[PDB]
Amino acid sequence: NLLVTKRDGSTERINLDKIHRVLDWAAEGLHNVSISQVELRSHIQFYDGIKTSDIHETIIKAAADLISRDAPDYQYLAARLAIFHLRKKAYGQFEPPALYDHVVKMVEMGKYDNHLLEDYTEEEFKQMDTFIDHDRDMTFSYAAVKQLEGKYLVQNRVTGEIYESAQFLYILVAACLFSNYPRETRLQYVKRFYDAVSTFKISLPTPIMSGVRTPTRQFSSCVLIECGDSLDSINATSSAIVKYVSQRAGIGINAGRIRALGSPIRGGEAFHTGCIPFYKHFQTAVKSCSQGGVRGGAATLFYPMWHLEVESLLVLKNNRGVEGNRVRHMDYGVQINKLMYTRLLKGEDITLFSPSDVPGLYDAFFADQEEFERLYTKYEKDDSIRKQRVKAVELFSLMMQERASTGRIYIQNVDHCNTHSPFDPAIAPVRQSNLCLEIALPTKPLNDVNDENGEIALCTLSAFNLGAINNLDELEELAILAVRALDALLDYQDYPIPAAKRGAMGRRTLGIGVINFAYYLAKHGKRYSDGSANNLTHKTFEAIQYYLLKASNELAKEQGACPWFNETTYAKGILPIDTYKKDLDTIANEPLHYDWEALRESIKTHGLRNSTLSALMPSETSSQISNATNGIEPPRGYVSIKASKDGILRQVVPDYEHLHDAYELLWEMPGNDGYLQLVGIMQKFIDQSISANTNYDPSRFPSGKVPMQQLLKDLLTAYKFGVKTLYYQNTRDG
Amino acid sequence: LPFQTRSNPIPWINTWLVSQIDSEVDTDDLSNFQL
Ligand SMILES: Nc1ncnc2c1ncn2[C@H]1C[C@H](O)[C@@H](COP(=O)(O)OP(=O)(O)OP(=O)(O)O)O1
Ligand SMILES: Nc1ncnc2c1ncn2[C@H]1C[C@H](O)[C@@H](COP(=O)(O)OP(=O)(O)OP(=O)(O)O)O1
Ligand SMILES: Nc1ncnc2c1ncn2[C@H]1C[C@H](O)[C@@H](COP(=O)(O)OP(=O)(O)OP(=O)(O)O)O1
Ligand SMILES: O=c1ccn([C@@H]2O[C@H](COP(=O)(O)OP(=O)(O)O)[C@@H](O)[C@H]2O)c(=O)[nH]1
Ligand SMILES: [Mg+2]
Ligand SMILES: [Mg+2]
Repeated sequence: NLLVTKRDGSTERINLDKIHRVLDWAAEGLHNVSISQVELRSHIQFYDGIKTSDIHETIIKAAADLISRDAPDYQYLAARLAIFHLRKKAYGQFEPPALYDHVVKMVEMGKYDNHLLEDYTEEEFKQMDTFIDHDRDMTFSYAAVKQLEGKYLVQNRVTGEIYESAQFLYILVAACLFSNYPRETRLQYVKRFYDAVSTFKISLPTPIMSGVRTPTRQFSSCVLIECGDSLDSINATSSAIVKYVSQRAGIGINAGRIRALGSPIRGGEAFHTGCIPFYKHFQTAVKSCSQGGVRGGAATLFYPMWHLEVESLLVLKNNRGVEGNRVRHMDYGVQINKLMYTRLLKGEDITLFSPSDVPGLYDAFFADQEEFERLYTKYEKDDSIRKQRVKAVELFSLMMQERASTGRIYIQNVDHCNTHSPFDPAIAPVRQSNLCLEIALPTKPLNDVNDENGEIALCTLSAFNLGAINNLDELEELAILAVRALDALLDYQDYPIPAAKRGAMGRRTLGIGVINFAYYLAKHGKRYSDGSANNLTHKTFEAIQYYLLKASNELAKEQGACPWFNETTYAKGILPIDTYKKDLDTIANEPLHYDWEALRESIKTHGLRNSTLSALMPSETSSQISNATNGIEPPRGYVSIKASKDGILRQVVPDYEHLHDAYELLWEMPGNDGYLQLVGIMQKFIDQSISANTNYDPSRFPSGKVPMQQLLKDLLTAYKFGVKTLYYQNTRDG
Repeated sequence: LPFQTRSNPIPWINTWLVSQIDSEVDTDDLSNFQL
């Protein structure tokens, strides 16, 4: 006799048959699910006047938490329930409106960008509505749908009001990016790129997913800012951070140029307060805002290992100190080169300098490795220069110790980033990396927020779904669609900082990675640890780079190479297959299958539309859309628990029922050698870097403690095979 | 078997029917390396 409150405000008598019908629909065709389980696990507390929208959200939560190894199909039952709820939230019904009627209302409300109506006619919009297959919303998993409604679908960040559905996001991201294409082939690409992303061939990053169709145009995931040793640069760096974190960006800061504590200022007119007070200023710049209301602001700061304050900077996240010399809420990347590693192997010392007391030592540290060793040993002997010697064994032990406890002390081998990079170190060296240590692009410090001379490195991302391809030659067509869509994005979006637009338009750097690599190895019956995937990884990532280079090479023929292409090593006719670290020849014997010499000639002749193309990012959130295993990392378990704005999410590995034996889970690995070898093989072809993780299980070691010997041996093993950067250090606890 | 194969439609009924860092370092072992 009690009443439920419908979505339109009216009421009617409570009828459990309505709930049975919904669940029977959502469980249709699924194996080993239970309508009764979902209803009983809901523990739904009825009361007179209970909202019908709250009732539905309860059974979604209940079905979502039933995702298990024994019942993996709940990932689809909860997804179908969640899509149904999301259709009502934005449209009030199940069937979405016409593409034109929606864009009209949305551009009218200021939620979409104005250009959608100007660049496409109503006859063109109706033609793309025929491309849409709204039944592809029934191929998502629950983790994918929660990331859609939580982060990607256009919504109000104060109301929580959901405005669109999934297939509209895809078709409009395709529409906006190719909106500036010629009309004889425009809709040809728009359909093709929509099909590629809606069938999970290509993965799009968070800012493209949540941005491309909205008024505010910023879709670059990574922003790299270099800071000079002046207040004007520090002020400029701070302003740029604030602007970019507010527009969906993760910052990489290079504050290594700042002179050390105690150094003279204006010849002794002032005493330098130190780096840490400025690091604190960089932190408040990052934490002042949110990344477009999608996630929180984050940044990683870089400094050379030989900096004078290096022992104080390595412990900045360490909670065992006073707040004055702690900057906990930023990650850090220690920059190391061959000479630093040599001092450890020989048990010698490492001399620390302020960059202001060693002329040319900083720039040589990146661009000229020989010039660095000359100046370093020279200044080490000079008794007039302020220095400080530390045992290399002690400095390395402190670094890895702080890396182990926080998990966020990263490593960047600066020599590898320049000796094996797409850039000429003498013209445009790589001096830093980004938040997740997968981006390596040139930067020049700023003297003002609008300083035209400085360069801020931007990189736009996307990923190839390795589990969705059946032949490596599908990448040729996929690299064309991906590179074209991203290069068009560079002209389509806005730039809050002039120095950043300069780098983005000059070099046009892209960062295309891969997802579902662990599921890819399972399909080929290979594993991380044993090294059985070495030749398969070599064959795979050769095709990824070849078809990416080829695509940008043809796009260079069509619209001209990037303005600053002459600064790349591709301009000199140098390919990744030349500059890679030769130690890879002892861990993989797979031969090159594609015609690189013809590609070398064509790049010498026509150039590249993009200075960089490939970079392997973690894809923490974006990979979940295709229910793929994130990036190149092995899944934590057959059912992984991943984070969400609402709560926790259960994600089943792809094709669990047929491949649970083929997977090698994260903690089933004996050590790091097999993984790091695969990363080293990948790095042979990747233009930029890889967000390489190191993992350690304390229970696998005597006395339950992880030895410093193993942490350092793995770190040297990574350098031996040309690994550019090191990301997270995962330490088990269970 | 008179009926089609089927998974348990009420799986909930089964609950009622059955009951630091080892900091030591060895440089000589690390010296046996070539970067
Ligand atoms: N009379 C009812 N009593 C109890 N629950 C109901 C009733 N009708 C529907 N439900 C449940 C079933 C669904 O899982 C959930 C959402 O139903 P839904 O059909 O979206 O709401 P609604 O019927 O008020 O909106 P709409 O008018 O769009 O159908 O509510
Ligand atoms: N082809 C289909 N596509 C989508 N849903 C379907 C389909 N066939 C059956 N259903 C299910 C989904 C809904 O749970 C149910 C009908 O939804 P709905 O219009 O909300 O009816 P209802 O039971 O809520 O009655 P009312 O909305 O009139 O109160 O049937
Ligand atoms: N008054 C101050 N107190 C603390 N630190 C300062 C002060 N002024 C500058 N710094 C820091 C910030 C820079 O990293 C560094 C030099 O700043 P900068 O603006 O380049 O000085 P300057 O150009 O006036 O003289 P110089 O560069 O010769 O020391 O010292
Ligand atoms: O919490 C985050 C995670 C990532 N990123 C940015 O996204 C890039 C790649 O991260 P990933 O692909 O894992 O994120 P996704 O786009 O998949 O959410 C990083 O370099 C960061 O610049 C960020 O700003 N905040
Ligand atoms: Mg209804
Ligand atoms: Mg100065």
